[PDB]
Amino acid sequence: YLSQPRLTYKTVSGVNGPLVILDHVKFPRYAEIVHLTLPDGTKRSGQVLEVSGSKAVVQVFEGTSGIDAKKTSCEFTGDILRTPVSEDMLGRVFNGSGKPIDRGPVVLAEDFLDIMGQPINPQCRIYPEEMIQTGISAIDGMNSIARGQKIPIFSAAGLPHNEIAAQICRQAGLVKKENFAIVFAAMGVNMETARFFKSDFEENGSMDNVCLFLNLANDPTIERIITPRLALTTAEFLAYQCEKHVLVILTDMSSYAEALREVSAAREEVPGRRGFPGYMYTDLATIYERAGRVEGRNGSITQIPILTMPNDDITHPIPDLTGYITEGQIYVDRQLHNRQIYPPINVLPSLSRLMKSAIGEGMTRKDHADVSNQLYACYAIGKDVQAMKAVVGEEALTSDDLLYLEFLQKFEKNFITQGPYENRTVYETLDIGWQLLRIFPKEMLKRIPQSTLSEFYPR
Amino acid sequence: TFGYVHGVSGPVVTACDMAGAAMYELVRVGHSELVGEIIRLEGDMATIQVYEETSGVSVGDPVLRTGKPLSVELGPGIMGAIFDGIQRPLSDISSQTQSIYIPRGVNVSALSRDIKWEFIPSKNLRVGSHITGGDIYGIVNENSLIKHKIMLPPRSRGSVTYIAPPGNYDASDVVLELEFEGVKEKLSMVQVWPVRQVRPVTEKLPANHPLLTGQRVLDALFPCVQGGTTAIPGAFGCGKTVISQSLSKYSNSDVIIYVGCGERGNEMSEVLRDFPELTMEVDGKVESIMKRTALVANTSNMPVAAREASIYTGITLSEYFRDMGYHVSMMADSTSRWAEALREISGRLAEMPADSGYPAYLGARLASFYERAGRVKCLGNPEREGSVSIVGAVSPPGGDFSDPVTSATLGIVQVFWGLDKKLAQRKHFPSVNWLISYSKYMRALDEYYDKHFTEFVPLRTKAKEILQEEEDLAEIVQLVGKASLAETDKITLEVAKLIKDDFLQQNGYTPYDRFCPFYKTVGMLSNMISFYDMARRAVETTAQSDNKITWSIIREHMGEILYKLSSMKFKDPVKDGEAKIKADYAQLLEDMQNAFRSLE
Amino acid sequence: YMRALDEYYDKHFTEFVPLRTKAKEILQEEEDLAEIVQLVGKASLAETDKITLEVAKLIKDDFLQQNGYTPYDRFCPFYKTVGMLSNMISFYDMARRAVETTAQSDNKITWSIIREHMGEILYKLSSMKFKDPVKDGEAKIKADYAQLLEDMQNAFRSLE
Amino acid sequence: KDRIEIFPSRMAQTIMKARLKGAQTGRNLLKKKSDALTLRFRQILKK
Amino acid sequence: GLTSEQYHSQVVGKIGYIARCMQTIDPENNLKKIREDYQDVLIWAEKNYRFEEILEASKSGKCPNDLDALSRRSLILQELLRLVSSISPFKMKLDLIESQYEKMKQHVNLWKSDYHVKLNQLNQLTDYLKNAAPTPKNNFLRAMTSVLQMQIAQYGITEDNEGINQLFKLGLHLLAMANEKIDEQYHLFKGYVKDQPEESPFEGILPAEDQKILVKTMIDYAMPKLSSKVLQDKLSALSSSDVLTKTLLDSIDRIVKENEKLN
Amino acid sequence: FYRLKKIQEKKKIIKEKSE
Amino acid sequence: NQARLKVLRARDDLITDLLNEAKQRLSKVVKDTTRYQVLLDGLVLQGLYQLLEPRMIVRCRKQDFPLVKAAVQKAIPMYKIATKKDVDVQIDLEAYLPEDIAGGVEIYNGDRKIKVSNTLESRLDLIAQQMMPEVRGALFGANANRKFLD
Amino acid sequence: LSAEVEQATRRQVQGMQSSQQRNRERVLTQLLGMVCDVRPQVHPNYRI
Repeated sequence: YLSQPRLTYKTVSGVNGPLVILDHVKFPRYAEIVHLTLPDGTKRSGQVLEVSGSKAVVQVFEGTSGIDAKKTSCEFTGDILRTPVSEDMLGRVFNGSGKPIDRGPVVLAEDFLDIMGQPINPQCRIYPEEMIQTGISAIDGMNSIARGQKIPIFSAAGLPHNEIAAQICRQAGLVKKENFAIVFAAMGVNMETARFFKSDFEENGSMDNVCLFLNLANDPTIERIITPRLALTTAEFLAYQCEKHVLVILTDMSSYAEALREVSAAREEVPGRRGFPGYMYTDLATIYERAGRVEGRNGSITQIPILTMPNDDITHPIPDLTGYITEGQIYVDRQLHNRQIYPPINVLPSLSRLMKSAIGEGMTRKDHADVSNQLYACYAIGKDVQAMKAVVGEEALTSDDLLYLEFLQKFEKNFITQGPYENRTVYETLDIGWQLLRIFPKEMLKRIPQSTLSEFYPR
Repeated sequence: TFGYVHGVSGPVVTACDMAGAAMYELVRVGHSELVGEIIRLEGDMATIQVYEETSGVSVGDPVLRTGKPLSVELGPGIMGAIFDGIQRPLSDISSQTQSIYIPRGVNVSALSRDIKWEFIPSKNLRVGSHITGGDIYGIVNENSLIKHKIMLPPRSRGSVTYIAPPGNYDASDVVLELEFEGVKEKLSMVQVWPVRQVRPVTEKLPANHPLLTGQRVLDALFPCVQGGTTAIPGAFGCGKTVISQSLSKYSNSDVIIYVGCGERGNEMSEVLRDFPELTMEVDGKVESIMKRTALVANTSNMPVAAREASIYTGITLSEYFRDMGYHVSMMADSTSRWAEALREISGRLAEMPADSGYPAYLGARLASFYERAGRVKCLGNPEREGSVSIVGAVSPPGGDFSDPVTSATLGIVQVFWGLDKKLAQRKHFPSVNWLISYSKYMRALDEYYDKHFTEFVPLRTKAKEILQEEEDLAEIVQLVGKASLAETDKITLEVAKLIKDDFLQQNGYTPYDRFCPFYKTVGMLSNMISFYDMARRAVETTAQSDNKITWSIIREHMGEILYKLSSMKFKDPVKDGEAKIKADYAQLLEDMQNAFRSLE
Repeated sequence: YMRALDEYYDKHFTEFVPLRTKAKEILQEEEDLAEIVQLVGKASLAETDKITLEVAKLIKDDFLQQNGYTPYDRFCPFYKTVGMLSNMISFYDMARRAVETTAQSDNKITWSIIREHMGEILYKLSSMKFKDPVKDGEAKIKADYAQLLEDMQNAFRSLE
Repeated sequence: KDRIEIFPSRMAQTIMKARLKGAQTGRNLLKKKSDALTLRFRQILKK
Repeated sequence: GLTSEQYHSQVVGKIGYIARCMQTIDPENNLKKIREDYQDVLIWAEKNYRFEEILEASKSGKCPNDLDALSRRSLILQELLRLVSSISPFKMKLDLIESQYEKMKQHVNLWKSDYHVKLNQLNQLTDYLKNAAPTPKNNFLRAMTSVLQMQIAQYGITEDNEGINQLFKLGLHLLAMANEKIDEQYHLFKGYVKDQPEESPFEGILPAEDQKILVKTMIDYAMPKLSSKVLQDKLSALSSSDVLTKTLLDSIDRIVKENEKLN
Repeated sequence: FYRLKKIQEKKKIIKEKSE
Repeated sequence: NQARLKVLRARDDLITDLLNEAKQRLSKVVKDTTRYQVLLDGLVLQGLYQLLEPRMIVRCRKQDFPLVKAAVQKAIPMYKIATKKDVDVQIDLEAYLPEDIAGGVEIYNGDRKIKVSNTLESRLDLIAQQMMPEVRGALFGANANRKFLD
Repeated sequence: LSAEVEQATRRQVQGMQSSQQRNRERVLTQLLGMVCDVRPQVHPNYRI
């Protein structure tokens, strides 16, 4: 424990943007957390962005407005940012920096954990295996998520990716043929959406599982930087120490990338690709890779980063590097959204690399993989048949083409279209999938082995 | 000895009192001893790119000055070890720390200094005998499979003044001592070599021997050579695992070095879970391939310098085991991730962005890395010959081979095995597309084939031309249908199908053709091309008659022969010895000759 | 803000939300159909596709097109908006019902038949935008739109 | 000629990507039309 | 390829290695022809030159310093030394050693020669038998490999001897054959014994005790198939033999065959 | 990037000049 | 949710009560003249070691001025021995600490731009905030779910 | 069930109070003992 007193400095040498450059510091520590008092008594926090000789450039969380030399004091806490973590922060709402905003008390720490954490040892990580059911058919039955996968959601501005995130948070759980928790981190989320998240989780009665971190758009951006690290430190505590399967939903990683860009510019680093930091790949990897099962521990951390693809450009650095680091993608489509389908999750471009590890006998059911493959094949053929019908005319279509069109319509109306508060167990999702597959006769289901058709096709 | 931290900003630590520090040297910053690389010097002020997170490093913190650049630590204990890109022994860190994380600034020795090794010195060496860098002065029984030959470092030489007697020694024990110009050098069983420095060899000979894998498509149509350079697409359903497993289990490589170089977390977890469990039959016993394999495994959240140096650590370990006289096979899982790490390092250094953001030296770095592959007359007194075969895989964006990394790799490498997800979906395993693949070692292997497999070269040329003709006729089939094809074209199509489905297609799980010896492969291809040639001869020489033969006639008469051709796969190389398989294929050829003679 | 406004609409303009949903669907269907109409041709369109295209033209030109310089369209009260959209979507639903029901039947109905029969109904739907709230009070506008709905229903009953 | 001669810009890049996708969709639809016409053509030829 | 300092260090090391190889292959100075051929490089080992002095001589060109020629000559000596060592217990006549040295020197490229491959196979067998525990497969392999070493010493590897080729083929096949395939191993060994021209293939080659262990192994495999106690006692009596013979194996085979017929 | 790098270098030189 | 937050608030109020009792008990510890003298020596020397300036000014409660003086007299040599640095340490006789403070000192440099607050209030708060995990475990028992501490 | 929730909350509060009372004395003793135990020391990075 740090017994020595904290040193308070009035030696503010300069102020520049968000930075207070103090001088005559006794052995400045990089990344130190420092509490500074303004002339009028207003208290602010800051982080030592850079250290040099006896200087210390403190990036203030709030602005530097009102800060002045000769009267602003600055007490160096003598330690990096450490968050208090416990199981009691499950069912709490915290801001970006960890201060509760539910009118509850401050976290009574079970431990003080460094937010930056350490990289999980590759030799200690284990393949994710079993499934985490989100209650959404479009991803339970076609893009299922393994316990330990990192599968982002891709969307553009205006699509209901936040509504889908709230639905997953409210419905996520284990297949169930109290060791589950959710850590929701929201970054750069306007006040309306933050209130939506908070009130939704409180009202729907799932708050007992959810730890909610809200970083509003107008909250400091360095708080946005440290929000995902707080969320993932809590997730690591709950998963690898309390041994419960955690699901971390990190909303609008594009806003986090914007905050990263702002901090990089504050450091006076030259912009990288498309204006973003050159090391953004490492930072995104640091965030995402704090996930997965580990050896000798019964907990895990699944991740569902959510991205606002700028300009609907899949080549943008944020979605590009996220796809490079993560293990899948769930596409929220503007076309389905305009057609008023909810969730507007497109299943053709979406993918879940570790779906095979999350399905099968003893995990979901025997026929999950075959049903998913056949549903995807019939959906693709239905889109193709719609394109053909648009050229040849309805009459020219054969009976099989009509069957494929019917399956397409009923699949987008029954499988995809779900409704925000319709929680479907994966068995319900597969039952709907079989209802849709029974449009075709047994022979056209070429991707389902006869051993499975003979068992599940009837009725 | 000790410098001090004068400033810290991001990973960049400026350290004072470092007058004697050397460029690109390694240092241990902070009280936790974070690894860092000196990337600049100015008076006594050395600038250090710190590999690990620098949070908590404070001015005045000691900077220990390692007297070496980023250098891999070579010696017994490599085999079966799992290393980070920096030579951190993950499998030992996890055991000693009992934690799922890698502690910040861990300083665990790469090779255990406590484990004891059975060391047998060279019988000829004595006190006073002249010894030179690369000389093997002892052998260590590392495994029942790999005998680790302890050799003098390059740049070392002299006269032996003490050679240890056979016995149990650890990597810290002094096993040899030599003297040169009065200066005395004490050599233990572990040396150190800078990763970015090419290990010297007496000569770099041409590659003239196949790197057999057991996959018929790879061994026959697109052969690689011991000391070759290969590229493999990296995608989801491509099937690179088949190549990695075949090289790890069945290839003639004496050693395997698998470099993760920045894979996803669970993607690397799969490799670490699978590779230990793979087994190979040697001397009739099922050993574990980890007795002869090393894993430079690191995920995407590891220090960027670890990922960027993963390729160099892997190739330096591979060069070390080449110098011992073995044939090593290095496999970079995705050089694209290494190139991304290189671009990240460039951006961190604020260097000018070259083509599409990559550094100004990506091509040079890739070429100099792939130039380390090859077959060499190993340095040292005992006349040896080793090789390093690099099978580094690359990831083209969305299947486009035009990005800088893929373009440079394809320009540098000499083989491309072009795995395809399209063929994987069609259930054509191995998924080598056999149309975009290529191999530039055919002219190098002509001598070997003409010596051992005289007839293989014409068979391969004929098979490739058959496949090309089938590809060209696929369009004519669309334009005019199958009924409009000539009898020769029908023969070409129906033997191209035979080769696709019964020669190129191969199931790695079956006990009979998991590994296909080259004699079996050449026998099958010989029978297929013989059927093709005799059918073509019959069709051509009966075109002049009113009773003209047709492919339908031949099929109706010799369905049995076609079935036997399809079933040639099912010969077990183990139970059906080489003699039996060769005799059965010769009997099959005799039956085809009899049937064709009767029909013609 | 549509989700937050659901509470307001389901209490003041209960029928508006399905109208907005159908209008958005129709506009997206027209967007999907125009690419094909211009790439290949207009001959292969089904009757329902023709209804979608022509109703989308109606909505776009006379419900989503508002000249703000006129005395009648400077400000469109939301009762006017919802009434107009209700009429257009009612016409859409009923015409689609006609064409679909008479499909696979001897007395087939096509978009051309509907357009030729009730050019007056289409013209009145087009002129719905001209109602002036200042002089045509809310009651008058609502009564006129109800009369238009009645005429639509009568004309389709005669067609059926 | 080789290029459309639209000045390089992110707006121009988006426009060209949209135009490429539209051209590919039109090509696929015309290819389906050609497939239907060729199927009917060969049926009529056999007839 | 090699820097000048390292090239001359390699020259010195190769001279020293050739000297060591000569000392190991012919400690008694009996291979006069070979030592004459290597006189120019053995002169620097006869006298006690220090590494520095011989390195200076190599730099000056006084001593042989063509590293390619030194490599060729060192390999010619090293392959001969490997041949002599792989048959360590069975010494080879001086005439045979000199003739094979001449054959190796005449060869165009040793590292691709058939002699090199044969030595590699023999070294595979010898290395495996250097640590393998006593089992039926390992006893069979040791017997066959000892006979192979005797044949190599009495003929040499620089020819097409059918006996040596057969022993190589069978030894390698048995080595590659799985450990658990007891029947295949025993029948392979039986076929080799039946195909050896001599009636007692292992007489005088293996020690009498290893002979006894080999016959005991054959009897162990023969016994469990017997049913008649009289023929079982006959088999036990045969197990008392101190030498393996083709006729003894035939008698054991006949015993088991009459037991089969009696079944 | 070149312009910004040049500006950063000039700013560093000016800071040294002031110091 | 309100019930969960209410029980958490009760726990936090219990923690606050414990810390208030600790404050009120430190305010009684200060009344032990010998123990408070030792504590003041420790605090003054600790502030001196943290500051490490050539000139220092110790600010203390008026009633504590004698003890603090003694502490300074004891700290000046020890400091010189520990750091090898010549030091001057004055005691601010013009501006004392508020009389209601529990105790301790505040060490300023010569120019008063750097201060080290070694008051019993600040020291107690600093210690208790780091102790919070141990206090939680002791008062409310360990978490049965937490299996690993790392 | 709302009254049941309130009663559960009260039961939890009483349990917390009792568990506190049990170990409060030793917690306070240890806390004050380590508050009084000073152990002054210079910064480790200080060198002379």
